[PDB]
Amino acid sequence: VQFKLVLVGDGGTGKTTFVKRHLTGEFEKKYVATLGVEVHPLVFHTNRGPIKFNVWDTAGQEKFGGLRDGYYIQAQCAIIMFDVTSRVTYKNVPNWHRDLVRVCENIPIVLCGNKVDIKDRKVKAKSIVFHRKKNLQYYDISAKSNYNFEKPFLWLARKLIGDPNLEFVAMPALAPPEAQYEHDLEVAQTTALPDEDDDL
Amino acid sequence: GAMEGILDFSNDLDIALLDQVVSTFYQGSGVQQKQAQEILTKFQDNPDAWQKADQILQFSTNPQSKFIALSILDKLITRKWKLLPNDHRIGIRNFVVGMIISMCQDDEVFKTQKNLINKSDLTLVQILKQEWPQNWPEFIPELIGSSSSSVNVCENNMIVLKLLSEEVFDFSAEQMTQAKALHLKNSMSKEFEQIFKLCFQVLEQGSSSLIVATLESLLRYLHWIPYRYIYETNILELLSTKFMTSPDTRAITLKCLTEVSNLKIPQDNDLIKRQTVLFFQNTLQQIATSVMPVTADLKATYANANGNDQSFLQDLAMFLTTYLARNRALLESDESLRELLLNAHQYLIQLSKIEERELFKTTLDYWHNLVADLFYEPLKKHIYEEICSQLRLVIIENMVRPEEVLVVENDEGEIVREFVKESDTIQLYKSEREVLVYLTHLNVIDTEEIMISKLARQIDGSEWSWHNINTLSWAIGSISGTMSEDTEKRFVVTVIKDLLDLCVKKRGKDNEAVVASDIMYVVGQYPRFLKAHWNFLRTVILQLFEFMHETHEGVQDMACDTFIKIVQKCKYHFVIQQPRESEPFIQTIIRDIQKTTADLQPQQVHTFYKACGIIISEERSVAERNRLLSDLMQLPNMAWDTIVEQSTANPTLLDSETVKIIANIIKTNVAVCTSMGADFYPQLGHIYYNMLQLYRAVSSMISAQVAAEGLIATKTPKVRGLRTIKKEILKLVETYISKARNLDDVVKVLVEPLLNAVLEDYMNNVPDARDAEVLNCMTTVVEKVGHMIPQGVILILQSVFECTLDMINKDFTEYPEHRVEFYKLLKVINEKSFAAFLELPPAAFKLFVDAICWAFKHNNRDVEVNGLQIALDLVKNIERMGNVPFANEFHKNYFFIFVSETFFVLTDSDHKSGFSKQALLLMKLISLVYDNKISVPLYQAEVPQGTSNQVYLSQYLANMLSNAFPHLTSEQIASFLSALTKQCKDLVVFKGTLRDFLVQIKEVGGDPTDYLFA
Amino acid sequence: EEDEEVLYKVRAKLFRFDKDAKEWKERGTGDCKFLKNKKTNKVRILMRRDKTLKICANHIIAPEYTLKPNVGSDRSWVYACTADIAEGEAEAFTFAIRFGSKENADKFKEEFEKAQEINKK
Ligand SMILES: *[C@H](CC(=O)O)[C@H](C)[C@@H](O)/C=C/C(=C\[C@H](C)C/C=C/C(C)=C/[C@@H](C)C(=O)[C@@H](C)[C@H](O)[C@@H](C)C/C(C)=C/C(=O)O)CC
Ligand SMILES: Nc1nc2c(ncn2[C@@H]2O[C@H](COP(=O)(O)OP(=O)(O)NP(=O)(O)O)[C@@H](O)[C@H]2O)c(=O)[nH]1
Ligand SMILES: [Cl-]
Ligand SMILES: [Cl-]
Ligand SMILES: [Cl-]
Ligand SMILES: [Mg+2]
Repeated sequence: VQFKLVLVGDGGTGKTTFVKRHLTGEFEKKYVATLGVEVHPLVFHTNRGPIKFNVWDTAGQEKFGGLRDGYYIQAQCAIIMFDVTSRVTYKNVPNWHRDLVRVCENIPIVLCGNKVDIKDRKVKAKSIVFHRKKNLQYYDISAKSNYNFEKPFLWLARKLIGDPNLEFVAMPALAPPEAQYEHDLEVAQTTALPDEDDDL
Repeated sequence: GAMEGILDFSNDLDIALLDQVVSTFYQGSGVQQKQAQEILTKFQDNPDAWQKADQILQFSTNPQSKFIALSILDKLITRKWKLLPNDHRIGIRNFVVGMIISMCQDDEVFKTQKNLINKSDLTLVQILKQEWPQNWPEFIPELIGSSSSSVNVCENNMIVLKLLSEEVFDFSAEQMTQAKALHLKNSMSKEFEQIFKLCFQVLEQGSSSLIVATLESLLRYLHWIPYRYIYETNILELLSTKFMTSPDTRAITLKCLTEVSNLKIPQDNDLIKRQTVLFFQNTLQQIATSVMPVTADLKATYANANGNDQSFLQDLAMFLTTYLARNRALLESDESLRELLLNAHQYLIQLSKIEERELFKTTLDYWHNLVADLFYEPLKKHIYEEICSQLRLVIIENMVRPEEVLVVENDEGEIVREFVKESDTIQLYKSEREVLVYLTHLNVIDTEEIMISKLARQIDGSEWSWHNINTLSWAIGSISGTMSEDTEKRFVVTVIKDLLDLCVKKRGKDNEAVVASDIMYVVGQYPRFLKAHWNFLRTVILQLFEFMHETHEGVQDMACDTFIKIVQKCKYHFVIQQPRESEPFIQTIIRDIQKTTADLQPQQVHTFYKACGIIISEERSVAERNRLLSDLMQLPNMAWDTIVEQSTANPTLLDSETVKIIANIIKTNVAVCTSMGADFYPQLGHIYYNMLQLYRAVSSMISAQVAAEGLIATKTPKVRGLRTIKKEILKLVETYISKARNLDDVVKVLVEPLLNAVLEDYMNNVPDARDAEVLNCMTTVVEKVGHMIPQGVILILQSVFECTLDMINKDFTEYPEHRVEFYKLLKVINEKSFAAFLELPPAAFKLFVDAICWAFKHNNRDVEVNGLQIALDLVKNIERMGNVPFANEFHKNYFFIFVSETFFVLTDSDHKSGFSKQALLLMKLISLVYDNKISVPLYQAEVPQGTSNQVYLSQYLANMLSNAFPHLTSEQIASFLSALTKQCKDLVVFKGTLRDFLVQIKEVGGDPTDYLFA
Repeated sequence: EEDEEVLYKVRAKLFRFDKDAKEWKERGTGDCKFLKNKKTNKVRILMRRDKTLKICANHIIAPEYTLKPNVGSDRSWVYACTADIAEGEAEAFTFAIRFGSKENADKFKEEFEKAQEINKK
């Protein structure tokens, strides 16, 4: 019951961080550049049943680009990512779109403006209009704050299943079951938790 | 494993094995897909890999294999084409053309392998960019001829032309030199007449797939082609009628027609005007008859999302808004065109009702455009009276939540404080306000009537809902300013009376929260009213004070924000003694501050205090102001005084509860200082010396704790708490100095003890224990009084320069705050107190230069930008010194370092964001030599005697470039430097030459004459 | 969830300790719930992520578990869990869980221990 999703955009825009957050819930602080592509299954539970995205997280750095447009072959949907604190990333959005739609002629695509958590935004709301003529859905997002993080997938799923009333639903919770750990616990207590200045 | 064999080139390529590996990557999963992926990437990267292409195309049974083959060629063509022997060029061209021909003739292939054919076409187009027309003159005539023989070939040819037009006109700026872009554009222009003829014929002789392809090509042509091709042919009729009727062609046609609505068009041509009318008229007629009438529920349709309905409605919105924005005046004067004008707008109305935010923004942009024109252009607004009336309704009923309204409804049906700011609706609200404001002005009676009566339908309960009262309330607040004071007066009265009624009736905590949020929003939006109605104002503020005791956290928080929002505009009325009042209201607020703020969180308490400070600064009598300040600070100052005793008796504020108290005291001071600025000074005086003592004590605690517990201690709540004290102290001083009017006192009283308290502490702490805020504080200090304290500037540098540099020079990521503040500090010092750098020992001055170049290697814009600016300012600073030994020695030591380092980041493709300022800096450095502003030889007798710096610079640069980019020819390099040097006074030309160089370094065989572009 | 009484609910952020790497990684943010089975009287922790509603914690509040402090925080607990099935198959984790406030952290611990005594019966 699965769909190939290609994820494209300039290096540093937060593609891989965005996926990881969806995969495991973690926020990866470090920038480790993707090498070619990284494929990752990602399931969502919906009122129309479960939907499976096979996420192809591609490299943004030219030098690490691997097969490039080769990755887009038979993609069924896409996400174009930019960084609202980096104007050049937005400038490049038409280049990523061009390369993408040349291979994938008729697919639903979300434009995403990442890193809106950052105080000093550079790509103004007002400027973001590229999506209009190209029939892309647009969302301000933050992989760090989780602001609108679910939106691209909810939309894509509505489009691909052909049901605008599709919702994410709660996966039924099966009843859970009923000594080196002492060393391991200590290490954990004494390792500080990140972002202690967050609201949660 | 088995798969790795394709990487061994000494053996023949096992095609079957290739296909397995490709299949494994595309259709596999897990570890095997990953391995396959790596193999294919390696294969692809092999610079001989292209030699295998023909073979793969021939014997492969796997389309993805062939795709990858083509990507390999593409890379070859785009980067090393001219490096190849002539035979290999022809050979590649032939099997590419041949493949395309062959795939187009087999119907099944043509039908089922569209991706491969497309990839093939693009690959051809790449060959053209290199070879066409100079070495392929007949390609267009042969393309045209071939088209007549087959529907498949013809259709494919359109794909090729589309791609060509894209590559040449739409995407060439970043990918080609100015000269090459001009060459290809010209070439396409010179042959378009025949291209168009083919395009037109096909469109008249109406195969749908062919027609669609042809139309897609047209969309691209429309970007650049002369207008006469559009207007002096029958093509407009075809697009606006024939191609609108069938849905297979409608989408593209509409997009073509949108582009047409943007063509280059004579303003005084009656006939062309007529045609621009006709195509609109036709198009709207087809919509009405073939798609949906003007009365249709587009909101419903969109929401159902059948077929391609959403994209169609999107494209329609785009068509209508683009056209009308440009041409609506053509429909405004002729009576016979009125219906059409209004119908067009009625469609837009219907479109505006759709629940899609991005789409709504598109239409909202148009409305704004309309209304702004109706506001100024005479005899126009009456035409649109009905449209506008309907529009008022749409907007009022779709007002998005203002940033100020802190309550929202949860999934459980509960009205609660928002978790986060709805950052994505800020701009939407503004835009909605703007349009609505304009609409109100256009007809104030209608707007008021709509609102008053909607509000009535809430009271009596007929239309009552949270959504409905909210949107209304928001709309009401948003039109503040639109009315005359007098009308506004009456208007506001009616509204408040009703909201008050509504409050009385709608009980329960959820309802109450909603009605509260809305009343606060409205009242905060109408200060003018408030200023005129003291009794009312007073009663509002007291009610806000009650809300400060609300258990409902949303209401409470909003009460604080509204209080300050109100004060920000009405502060004057709080500071004077009102008629029939015993005291100025500020007195009353201060007296009862402990009560009022009892249930507030500290940050809210601070906001409250900040607000009071705004009021107090209205009092311009010094004696009376200082007295109010004193009164306001009474509680924090007494808490303070008692702590200063206990603390000085025994440094063991180890108690965490005391730590929070201290922090909040200082935070309160910060809050008041922020609003009072220069007026804060007497209060600053009360606490200053003890504050700096406290800074010292806390600093010792932190260090003691680190010593006793290790670096981990810095993560503990205790130590974080202690640092907060230090940070807030630094903040208070920063805030005050940034606003100070009396600089003499800052220097004489504030600065020496500050420096004494903070510099050595920063210097002598371990890296992890150092506050970036010190750097930030120091920047403000240098910024404001740096000129007056040259020795102090020295002291700052000595204390923070090297030790900070050593923190941030191992990588680009660690200590990100320090990094940013460090370069802001150096920036301001370089600007305001350059002498401080002159006094540095040579070793340190070298580090400074290093520090600068390290800055522009950051991708981090915050660091990068300051890096470049410093470099530029530094050069200016040196230049300004004139022919003196320091300036001389500087150039001898560092000129080329700056030149080379700037070139490096220009050329590495990892610093694209800094291009402009990089260019500027480079231009300055070159111009310095070009203008003989360097008194000494930049060489040493490594070159002949009396050799100009001009001649040497070129030599240095050629050699540098030659070695850095060995694939370039000597003439390419020479040509490039000639252009660049000659152009060192014209930044825009100079930048163009730089860009041209960036293109040429990515390929082989770049034409040196390209640098003659002019 | 149908056959279960909600004894306690608090908004939390949950972390798991990666041992291989030497770091805490976030596992989810949302409502952490204490659920009591009406039929077995057993009490579990059930936490789901916001928006996605994906389960990030699903384990019995075992009597043997102990809430320990973290060196970095006064509003968090850490404890070793031996049977969490959020990801699917039963797995051992060292969890950390942070709250909006110290009050909230303290209220959780108390409830946590009350639940433990229930699971004892
Ligand atoms: C529910 C109230 C309830 O149960 O009755 C809501 C949530 C209230 O808690 C919120 C109240 C707020 C503001 C009020 C608007 C402030 C009260 C003002 C008031 C009664 C002022 C008096 C002095 C008037 O002037 C009255 C008598 C007069 O009728 C006014 C309202 C009209 C005017 C000003 C006529 C004029 O010409 O001046 C939340 C901020
Ligand atoms: N502040 C903030 N940082 C983010 C956000 N998303 C990602 N980042 C940060 O941005 C950096 C790059 O993230 P990454 O996922 O590698 O981006 P990428 O597009 O995959 N890069 P590449 O294309 O090279 O693989 C990381 O330091 C990451 O922590 C966000 O929403 N906010
Ligand atoms: Cl293919
Ligand atoms: Cl005022
Ligand atoms: Cl040469
Ligand atoms: Mg990545």
